[PDB]
Amino acid sequence: QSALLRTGKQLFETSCVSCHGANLQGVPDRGPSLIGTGEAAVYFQVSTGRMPAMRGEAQAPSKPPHFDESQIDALGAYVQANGGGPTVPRDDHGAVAQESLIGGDVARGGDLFRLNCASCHNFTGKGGALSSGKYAPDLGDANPAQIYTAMLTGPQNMPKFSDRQLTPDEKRDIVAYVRESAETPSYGGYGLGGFGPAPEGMAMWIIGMVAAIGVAMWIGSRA
Amino acid sequence: CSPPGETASSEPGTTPAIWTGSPSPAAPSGEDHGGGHGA
Amino acid sequence: DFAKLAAAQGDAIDSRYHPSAAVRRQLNKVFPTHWSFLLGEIALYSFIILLLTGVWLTLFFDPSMAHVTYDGVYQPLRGVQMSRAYETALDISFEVRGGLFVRQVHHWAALMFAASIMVHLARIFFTGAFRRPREANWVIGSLLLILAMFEGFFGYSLPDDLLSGTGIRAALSGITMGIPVIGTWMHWALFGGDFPGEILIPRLYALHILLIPGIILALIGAHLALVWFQKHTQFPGPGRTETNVVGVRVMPVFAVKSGAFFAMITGVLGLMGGLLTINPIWNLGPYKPSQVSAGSQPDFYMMWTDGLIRLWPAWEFYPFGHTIPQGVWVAVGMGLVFALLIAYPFIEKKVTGDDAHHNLLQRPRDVPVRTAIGSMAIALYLLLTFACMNDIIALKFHISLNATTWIGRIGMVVLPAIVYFVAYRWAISLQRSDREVLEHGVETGIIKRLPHGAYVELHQPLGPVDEHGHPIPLEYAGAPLPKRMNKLGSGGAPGTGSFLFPDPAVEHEALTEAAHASEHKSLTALKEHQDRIHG
Amino acid sequence: LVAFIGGLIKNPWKPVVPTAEGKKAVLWTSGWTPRFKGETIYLARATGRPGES
Ligand SMILES: CC(C)=CCC/C(C)=C/CC/C(C)=C\CC/C(C)=C/CC/C(C)=C/CC/C(C)=C/CC/C(C)=C\CC/C(C)=C/CC/C(C)=C/CC1=C(C)C(=O)c2ccccc2C1=O
Ligand SMILES: CCCCCCCCCCCCCCCC(=O)O[C@H](COC(=O)CCCCCCC[C@@H](C)CCCCCCCCC)COP(=O)(O)O[C@H]1[C@H](O)[C@H](O)[C@H](O)[C@@H](O)[C@@H]1O
Ligand SMILES: CCCCCCCCCCCCCCCC(=O)O[C@H](COC(=O)CCCCCCC[C@@H](C)CCCCCCCCC)COP(=O)(O)O[C@H]1[C@H](O)[C@H](O)[C@H](O)[C@@H](O)[C@@H]1O
Ligand SMILES: CCCCCCCCCCCCCCCC(=O)O[C@H](COC(=O)CCCCCCC[C@@H](C)CCCCCCCCC)COP(=O)(O)O[C@H]1[C@H](O)[C@H](O)[C@H](O)[C@@H](O)[C@@H]1O
Ligand code: HEM
Repeated sequence: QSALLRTGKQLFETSCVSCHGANLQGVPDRGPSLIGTGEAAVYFQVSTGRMPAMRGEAQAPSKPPHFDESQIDALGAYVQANGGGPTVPRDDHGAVAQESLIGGDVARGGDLFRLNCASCHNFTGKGGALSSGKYAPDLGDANPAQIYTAMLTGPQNMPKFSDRQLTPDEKRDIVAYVRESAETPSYGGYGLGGFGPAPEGMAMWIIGMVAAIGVAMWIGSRA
Repeated sequence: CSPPGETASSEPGTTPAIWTGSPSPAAPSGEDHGGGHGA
Repeated sequence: DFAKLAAAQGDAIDSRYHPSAAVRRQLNKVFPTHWSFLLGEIALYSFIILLLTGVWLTLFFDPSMAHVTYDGVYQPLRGVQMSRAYETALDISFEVRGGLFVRQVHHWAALMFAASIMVHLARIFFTGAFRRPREANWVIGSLLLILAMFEGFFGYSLPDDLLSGTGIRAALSGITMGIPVIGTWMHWALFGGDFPGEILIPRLYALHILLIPGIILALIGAHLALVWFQKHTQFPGPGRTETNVVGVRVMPVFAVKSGAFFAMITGVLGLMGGLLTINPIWNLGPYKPSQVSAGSQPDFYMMWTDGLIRLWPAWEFYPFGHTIPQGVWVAVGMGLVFALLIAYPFIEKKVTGDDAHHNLLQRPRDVPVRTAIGSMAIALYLLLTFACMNDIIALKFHISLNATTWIGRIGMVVLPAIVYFVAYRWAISLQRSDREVLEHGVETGIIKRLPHGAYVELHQPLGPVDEHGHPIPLEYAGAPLPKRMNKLGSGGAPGTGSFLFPDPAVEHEALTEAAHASEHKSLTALKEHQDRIHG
Repeated sequence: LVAFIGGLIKNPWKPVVPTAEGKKAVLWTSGWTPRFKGETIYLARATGRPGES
């Protein structure tokens, strides 16, 4: 719909053209180019909230979303009409598909998440550190369509795991893993983060060892 | 110390010529004759 | 038939053997009741847990590297190639009834073990429990710490979950190859092949059930024998001279509180083995050498090691056709610190001149440079650890990762100097804070002077007083002097009744008069013993 | 003592793996090395499928 493209243009003019130049270009050393990134890229970068941003820093972090689903389709179709690239997967309603993306396998998703990317984040999808200030974020507060469009067009410092690098079966399979690894409870106690031994150490000292020394000073006297 | 085998930018390489891969003398313990049958 | 049979079996035991001499020598042995003298017992009392869980973990764990598809119950690992160590560790986690709990309380007992060893080393360091008579006890305890650290590292690497498989790749195979002359040789002797050499995990299982815990049990046996026969040390106090141990005897009191403290250490380990996840190897993967985490951090008692890898600033050497890599340095460095941690009592026996048989402890404020060298070592450990979770610190506490490893890389050079300055002068000011509680009294609320306007703090003296506003100033004796009249007998008589309802007043009078007379009898007997020592 | 240790001491520089030059040791040899001459060593990904291709 052309009125939807116009709505995307009206939201485009009054949020970003200080850093995208209003011809969908890149304002040099203030905000990069934007054509070719596409509706999938704009869905992940505004549906998470990140790109209607406020400073150019180590990496632009997560935030509350600056537009809603009635307007992300407008903004992403506007950037795809000006440019053109990956598109967000949509179900039989025309809306953004978020539940039909969980694939039928998890163990293949476990091995593929673990090989291809869990170097950067974590095993269950907690965050991980990156080089100069930038960091991987947690995958717990991640809409499955945002996970698919996160790996589909890689925003900041992550490789864009393309439609041909990972097949959509594999990408549905990875988002089946992470929406049932950051959602399944920690089997057998409190989950001290997701990454193991450093929270287990710090919760050995102040929970276990401080209680042990407190028992040891209640039992023995002092002199 | 810095390792000795680094840091030499010549003209940045010819593009690698298409891999005309040689056949395999790992399989070669076998000679394909006319065939095997009864007759 | 309950006391008569006890007498009959006791006369039978005294008939067969002749034990009662060398039993009365045992259950009249006195251990002092200072609280810190229980700390090393935690390192004992969790270690027995490490057997009582660990034996249970031996008869379900199958070490191998034969690559099996899972085909079990855990759904995110099905049809995936895994070593059979990881497969039967998954079977300990999910098949057997109460299996995840026993392996978790086993890992938490390992953490309380290798942490209480460090707490107890802090005790016997800063209290000075390592000079002349007990320096071999320090040496075998230090070796026991080394074996604890290496054996726990063999422990959580024993399933090859890849969070610890990359720990074997970093520590046990990058540093082992990175040793100059005989490095590759001891690597290929330790593994029998490449890094996933098929006889690594069973060799760690062999070293980790018996071969290192046999040496650990032998050193704990000889260690508690050195603590037992050679008498325990004590802080100096009222009736505490150099050649006696005051405290409670073994049989009525110390056995009860020692067994109860074993039970409460087991209670803390059980509560935190149930309520807190540890090493979730199903969330982790099977070790495949092409996939990592982001954390990739070891267990905390060894986080000072590869944190020292994370902070040593990439200094490699290249001799004539060879290579010394970075990993030589920490292979020197772990060989450095241990050679300072084993051989410390001989070091300060050379430096100070302590050629005397010391049995009384020294309070850690009374020895400021040794407490300050110790706090250098404590804060250097805390730095090398707190820049080994470098990754997840820079993750959560939003810092540049390069910035926090530079913070560590400068911190290991300047923060021991800062903490040496603060520790030395803080020990001296803790001395001066309880060397003015003798020249003055103990501080309380303020009275004004009557005819003029003054404000005196109304000090309460500890020793004999003179005829005027100052007492006879006592001498120091290595004791913790009380700095609150609170901790003296002041206002310490609440209602004895209940938490809700009072007891009748004659019962309150009887209880507080009897408890006051018993405390008076305690200090009277201890004071007359102190006068019997000198008089 | 050498009967204890002699079962452990392997030579890392015994030529084990077949290579295009001949038999090289294991540290100078990944699986990226050619076995006889220029052979097609495909840079294949690992689609993490349980077993089939
Ligand atoms: C006592 C001292 C070590 C002197 C020894 C002599 C010295 C000269 C030998 C050379 C050592 C020097 C050269 C290098 C340092 C390397 C270091 C010592 C490695 C050896 C291992 C071992 C001996 C470490 C030291 C002992 C250890 C730090 C004592 C614990 C600290 C104190 C005194 C115990 C009470 C603390 C208890 C009440 C809990 C309080 C809570 C605080 C926040 C715990 C701090 C803390 C710790 C300590 C962690 O290990 C940790 C690990 C992972 C996550 C978090 C934490 C964490 O928060
Ligand atoms: C009594 C009867 C017996 C009942 C059993 C009791 C034992 C507890 C286990 C029972 C199941 C509960 C575990 C839940 C399952 C679980 O794992 O717990 C998560 C961890 O989350 C959090 O931290 C938030 C929790 C905050 C609560 C307070 C924190 C605990 C403190 C006290 C721990 C102390 C540690 C030492 C401090 C160090 C001192 C420093 C000076 C919380 O899950 P959730 O909040 O919903 O979502 C996750 C996202 O947190 C997560 O970022 C996301 O990534 C996903 O994981 C998502 O699932
Ligand atoms: C429990 C409380 C603990 C409190 C500790 C508080 C910490 C003290 C002060 C720390 C100051 C940190 C300033 C760091 C700010 C920063 O980011 O600088 C970076 C690197 O700086 C640095 O780390 C140097 C600073 C080092 C600090 C000195 C250490 C002091 C010791 C004493 C503190 C240790 C405390 C440890 C506590 C452990 C417990 C002990 C009991 C530059 O690298 P980077 O950002 O990655 O690269 C750049 C591109 O990003 C950028 O675009 C481009 O423009 C270029 O600039 C490029 O280079
Ligand atoms: C704990 C005490 C530590 C004392 C260490 C010093 C004592 C060394 C005594 C050993 C002397 C040599 C014993 C016989 C060995 C020999 O003949 O040496 C041949 C070629 O080496 C050589 O000349 C070089 C010999 C120089 C020794 C270098 C290694 C020294 C130390 C530092 C290595 C660490 C070992 C202990 C740590 C490991 C910890 C384990 C928990 C191997 O050619 P290879 O072709 O691989 O033959 C294989 C059969 O050996 C092999 O058993 C058989 O398994 C087959 O694999 C076969 O291939
Ligand atoms: C000396 C003190 C010991 C320490 C510090 C220690 C430490 C550890 C640690 C940290 C683990 C990993 C647990 C996990 O995360 O799953 C482990 C596993 C294991 N422990 Fe020990 N251990 C000790 C003694 C023992 C003993 C004496 C035995 C047996 C008699 C034993 C049997 C086992 C077995 C079979 C495993 C592997 C099974 C598994 O990890 O699931 N351990 N140990």
